[PDB]
Amino acid sequence: VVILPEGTQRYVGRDAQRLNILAARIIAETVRTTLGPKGMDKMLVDSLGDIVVTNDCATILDKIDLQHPAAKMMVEVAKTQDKEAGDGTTTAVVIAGELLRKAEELLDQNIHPSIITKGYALAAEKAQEILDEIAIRVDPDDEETLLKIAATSITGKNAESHKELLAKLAVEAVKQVAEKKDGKYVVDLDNIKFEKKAGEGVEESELVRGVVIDKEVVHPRMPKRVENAKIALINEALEVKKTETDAKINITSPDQLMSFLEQEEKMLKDMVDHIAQTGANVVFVQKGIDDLAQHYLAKYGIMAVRRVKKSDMEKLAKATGAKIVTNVKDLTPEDLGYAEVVEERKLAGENMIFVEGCKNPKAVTILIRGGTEHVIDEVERALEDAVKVVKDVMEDGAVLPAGGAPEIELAIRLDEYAKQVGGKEALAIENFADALKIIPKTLAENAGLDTVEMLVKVISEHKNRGLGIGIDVFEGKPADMLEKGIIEPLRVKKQAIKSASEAAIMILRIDDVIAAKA
Amino acid sequence: VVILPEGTQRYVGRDAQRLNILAARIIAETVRTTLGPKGMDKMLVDSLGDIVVTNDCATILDKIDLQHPAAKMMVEVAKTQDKEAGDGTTTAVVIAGELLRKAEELLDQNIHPSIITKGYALAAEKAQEILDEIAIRVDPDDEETLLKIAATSITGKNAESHKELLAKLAVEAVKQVAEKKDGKYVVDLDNIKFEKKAGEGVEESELVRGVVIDKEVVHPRMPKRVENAKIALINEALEVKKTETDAKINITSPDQLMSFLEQEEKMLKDMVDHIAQTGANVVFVQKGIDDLAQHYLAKYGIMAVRRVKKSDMEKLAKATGAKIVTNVKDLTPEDLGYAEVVEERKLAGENMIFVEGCKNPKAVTILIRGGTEHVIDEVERALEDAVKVVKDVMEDGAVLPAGGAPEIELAIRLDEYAKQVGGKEALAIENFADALKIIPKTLAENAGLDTVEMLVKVISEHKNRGLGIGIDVFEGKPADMLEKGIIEPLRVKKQAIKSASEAAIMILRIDDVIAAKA
Amino acid sequence: VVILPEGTQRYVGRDAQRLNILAARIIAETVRTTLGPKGMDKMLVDSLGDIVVTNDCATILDKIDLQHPAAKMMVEVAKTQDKEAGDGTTTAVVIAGELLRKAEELLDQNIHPSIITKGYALAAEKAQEILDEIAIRVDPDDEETLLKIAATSITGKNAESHKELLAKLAVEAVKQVAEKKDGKYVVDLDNIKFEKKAGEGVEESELVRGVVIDKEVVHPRMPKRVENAKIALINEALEVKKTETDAKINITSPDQLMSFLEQEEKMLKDMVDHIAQTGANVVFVQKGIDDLAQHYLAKYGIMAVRRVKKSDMEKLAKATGAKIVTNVKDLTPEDLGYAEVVEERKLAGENMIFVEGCKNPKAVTILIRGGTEHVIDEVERALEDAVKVVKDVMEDGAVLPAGGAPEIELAIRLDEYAKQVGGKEALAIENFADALKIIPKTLAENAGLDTVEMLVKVISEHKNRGLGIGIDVFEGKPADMLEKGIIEPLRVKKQAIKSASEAAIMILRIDDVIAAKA
Repeated sequence: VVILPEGTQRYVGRDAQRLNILAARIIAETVRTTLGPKGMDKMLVDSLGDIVVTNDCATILDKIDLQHPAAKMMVEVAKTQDKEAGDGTTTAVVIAGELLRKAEELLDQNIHPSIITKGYALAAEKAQEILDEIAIRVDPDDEETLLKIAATSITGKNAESHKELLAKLAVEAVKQVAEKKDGKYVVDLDNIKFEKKAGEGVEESELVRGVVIDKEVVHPRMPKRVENAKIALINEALEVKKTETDAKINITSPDQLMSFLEQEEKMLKDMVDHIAQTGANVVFVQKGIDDLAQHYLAKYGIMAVRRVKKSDMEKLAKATGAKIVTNVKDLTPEDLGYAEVVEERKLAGENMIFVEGCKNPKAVTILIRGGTEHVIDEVERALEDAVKVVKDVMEDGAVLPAGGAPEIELAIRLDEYAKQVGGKEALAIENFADALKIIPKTLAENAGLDTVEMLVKVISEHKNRGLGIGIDVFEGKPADMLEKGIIEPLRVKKQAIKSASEAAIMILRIDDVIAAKA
Repeated sequence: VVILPEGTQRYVGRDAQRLNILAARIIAETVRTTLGPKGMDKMLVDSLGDIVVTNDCATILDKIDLQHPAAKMMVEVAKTQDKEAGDGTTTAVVIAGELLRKAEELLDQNIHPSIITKGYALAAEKAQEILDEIAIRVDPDDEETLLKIAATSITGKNAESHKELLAKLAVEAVKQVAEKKDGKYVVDLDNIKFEKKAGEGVEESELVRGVVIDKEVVHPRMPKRVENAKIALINEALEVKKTETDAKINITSPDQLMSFLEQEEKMLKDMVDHIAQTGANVVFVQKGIDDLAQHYLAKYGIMAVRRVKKSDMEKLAKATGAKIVTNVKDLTPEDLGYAEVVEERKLAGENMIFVEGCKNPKAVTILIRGGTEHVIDEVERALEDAVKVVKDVMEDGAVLPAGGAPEIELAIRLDEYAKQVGGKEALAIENFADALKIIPKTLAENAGLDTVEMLVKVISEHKNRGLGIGIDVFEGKPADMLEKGIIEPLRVKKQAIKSASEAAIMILRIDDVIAAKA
Repeated sequence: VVILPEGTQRYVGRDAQRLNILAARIIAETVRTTLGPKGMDKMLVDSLGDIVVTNDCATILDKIDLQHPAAKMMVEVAKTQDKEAGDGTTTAVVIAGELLRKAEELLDQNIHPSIITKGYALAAEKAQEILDEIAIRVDPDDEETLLKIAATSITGKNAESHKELLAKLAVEAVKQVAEKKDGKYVVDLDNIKFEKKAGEGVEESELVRGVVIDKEVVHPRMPKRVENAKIALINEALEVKKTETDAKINITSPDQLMSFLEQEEKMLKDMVDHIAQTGANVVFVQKGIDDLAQHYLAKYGIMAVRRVKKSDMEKLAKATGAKIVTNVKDLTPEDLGYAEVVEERKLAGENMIFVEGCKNPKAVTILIRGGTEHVIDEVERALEDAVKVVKDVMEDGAVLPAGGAPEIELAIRLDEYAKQVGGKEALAIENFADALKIIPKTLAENAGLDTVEMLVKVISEHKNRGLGIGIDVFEGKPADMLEKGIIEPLRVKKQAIKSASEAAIMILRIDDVIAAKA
């Protein structure tokens, strides 16, 4: 009896499970090659012929037009991992896929899904306790470890060629805009700006302790360089003001055509005169600046810039120390900010404004350079991750070794937790534990090593030498990730297991899929 | 650079392996609920609209219009298993599929298919050894075991309602046509005819120590019943014979128009006179019988039948002891066969000839009755299987318990063989051993029993009590198959493992699939 | 100005070279995974749905529907190699592709194709000299090496599971039909029949020192088994013969109807009586057998078979020693052949005739069994190669180590030959030599070993220990092929280089491709 519309597709029970799992697995496989130090990249081309070349899992899954629903749900694991910890986007998706693969073996063994699901929840919760226990507490601002966290982040990416320079820029940037409340640091990444410009190479990238703005000096006669700039920030337009209430001038005598025109000029000259009087020799305005206003500004030798982005005004304030004033009339010397140099400079032929040498900038800019626009964008993506993992360690003074060490550690301990629990749930906990091994595994795989062998050795060596024993892909054998400085924020593992677990459990609970005709 | 025509599709490596294994697995999953005493049936409607209702895996995979290359390969397994042993077609395919499923777990672990293939080959070869060892040597013609074999074969099929009767008919039929040369029996199933007529019920099916031909007595005046029949078998037509070489009569006088007519009449009369003179009272002719010959045959009180199939002539020869004569002229009394009764009877209002009560018939007929055409057709299929297993056991003198017992013994033993082999091969041997457990597992599954627990209890009981321990889908617990009388020919398992394994290995060696545009 | 019709495609110079070379390379990369002991198989499905599963390069390229012209030319390399030496079809193709790839490096360098061509011819000619010198001369009939040859040939193919049995059968078949004229052996492969029936496993395959025919005994009363059979071979139908010249019978009296009828009857009986008179108890007729002749044939207790294939009649003659007679009347006791047993046996339910126990059979049969039809076909193909390499060795008492030893030996030596030639031709000779390394490289690659490292170790070890050093794919290191018994005929390498080089040079001389519209 016709219940559903013609064209509606539907799968139930094993069908639903098999397809959902297979689709999540294929997605995971698709991106496992971006994982690690020998990670490779993808070139994505949308319908508009727009190109994206990247190593970033989240970006990849977000940019690809995915059809299958289970596949789409995997995009959420990467996106969340990304927002929360930066790195580990591939790891989360890869573990999710492997978790579902091991789950199916139990499904085919006729083990009820809720039992599998119960076991996975237990394993996931035990994994968080284990990660907290084995987490290496470090000094929130120890430039040493921070620099290590950064450099690790950048490894395996296009910009790894200059990981030392880039790591330095990121760590420095985070340290500078970091704010300490009471021993605990808090970091707002919005205070770190990334400015991009093709030209030169990635080597020439730099950290400006101030702000770099893609704008020009409004008038030709204004100074193109100011030494110890006294900076005024105004968001209101430097134009003839009109009331909010509707108004119109009623002219009744010829002498008024001039009196009103001179009044509007006077209003405009006073705004500029006021600015000058505060001692400001540099002015950034959010809205526009009329030609007349530009004229007096120049005559005063004051450098001005109009139509500045609200987000830039805010960074300018935080770096220079100036206070954004809404109406010019309220501008006072106390409001002015400072900058060792404010100068218009041409990059790749196009003018820009550098506000550098600020006292104790609370906002900073990393100027990215590179031989190509595509190179430029990927370097930016990598810097975003690097600055985020650095941030993570300053907010949570905890790190972990990489190389698959933590997942190997979890694998070992979860296996014993399974024995304590027993029953069919143990079968689920053990499978969850074995699933964690894809990380160590695909790390080797991507390096071109022998998966079966490497695992045997790493797990063995790990059992003999402890928590820091992971896989050194470059060397092709187990090693102490800690001694080698290959570490990552505790938050990376934690969030990855959380997102991977909850996604897997959700998919596992599905036994009926109903899709309407598109 | 184009190498291949458009419309050509291709899959390499993991893709190829994944698609081939999934197709084979799905085909195996499709036929698995037909397995065992709790097995169910399928209804197949082809393109023309013809309907087939059966439980036979071999018949099912043959009637289905399968597309995928890998699925078509599974058809070969069931088909070969069917020609060789009769029973075990579902079993062979299901093991085939599970074998591939367990293999993919090793493929996903990066174990080289060459290794897996070698290990599987080792387990397969070893399995045949174990089977030959644990096989129960029985008396080739033991009535009791033969009936058990036939009854086990029939149970789980549509005709199980009358398994006792049908098993009886099957065993008796094979015993009657068996040829012992030197202690070794040899059966030609072509000497056992299955005749079907809807009407009555299956309970009315019977064994005729002779033949039943779907033919009528050619002439109305001939006898419809003949007691102690002296049967003649002629294949040449009882009509005016014409030379092989072209010939024509040249009439040159009126007197010849009658002389040639009378000569042809004479020749015809002589054929019949000659037959009558041998003492024959019943005559079976392969070709036609001229109306005049019919007339004279009737005057002699001789019952004749024409256009009898060659296969029917040969069975009549083997049943009655008569000798097929090519030319009437060569017929002598020594060529005549015997029959306690030859008679024309109407089954479902349609006339048929019964040749029964023959001395020591070397060819026999099982007449199948049923309340429907579809029922009779499926009963026929069940009887073909019963006669085949009863046959396997008379040529081989070995049986095995069923209920999953053999596969459980094999799993246990092969698991130990894996250990002495060691290395990666051992991994494959272990997975091959475990694969064999789908039989015991699907038997419980089809019966609605908790697969996980049944399997643990069965393996436990087997290790304690031995070879005969299998699953009893009725008692819903492990039991001694031997004591319950649940046995099957040893050739069933031997062949099943051979076709399943050689098919699995072949599919496992495929890493490239190239299909043209249809 | 239009010269060529629309739809005509054209490529000149580098475009033409690039295209042809890329197509040839891709074809080569397509079959390289089938190379060696770890070689894998392909599944081919044509436009009609027919399925072929092989590892055989010649079969693969022959079944695929290739479009590009250069790719088709590669097919010829494989077919010729297959006809000349059986094994080495992948090697020839893979080397041709590699030769072309290395040559394009010189083309990009602007080295005139004429130079590359000259150099390649020089290297190819020297290669044959080197091969003739390093070839290990052996006893054309030395059983041990012969078995090593056959076994080496079978490894890496689907049937490798039973290489020992199949190697023995192959060697045996070839020895038994080989003909030594004057110390020099000559083998006609037409004397070895490959008969196949699905059922059992490949272990049940065997060698019949006689012939196996897929025919039945014509009459039901004839013997089904003849012990010390005296075999008659007639290729003329046992029927009423007719003149070649047109002829008709003109009947003028009624008594001629029976006289001519009787005359034809006597003609058939005379034929059969004549055959009986020779003492023959088994007769094989190429054409038909009239029913009356069958009747009399059966009365003489003579087993008869009709419609025997011409090629089968010829094998029976060579196996039994019988002489094929055209006209029955010419048959004499001296024409009769012998067989220890001629018997009708059923295989997979189908009747077949076995002619075994023949004196010194000059023709023989290898019966192939197996779990599926696809398995059997692949076994046959593996057997065709095995019997072909065994033949090469008996006809050329020379062999070579495999595992990539000859090609490594050639690379080293040809590299030196380049030095004594010098100049641009020398660049070509060095590239030719370098090209030969894809065999060792692809052997390692198919095993999943590290290609670059294995080449360094193998070449090194080879330089120190000698000719026999090749790659041990299973142990994963260099090894002495000769000691391992891994050898192949000298003809395989020779023909492979000849075809690979003559083909590469031809493609290399093409600077213009003009293809019409199909």
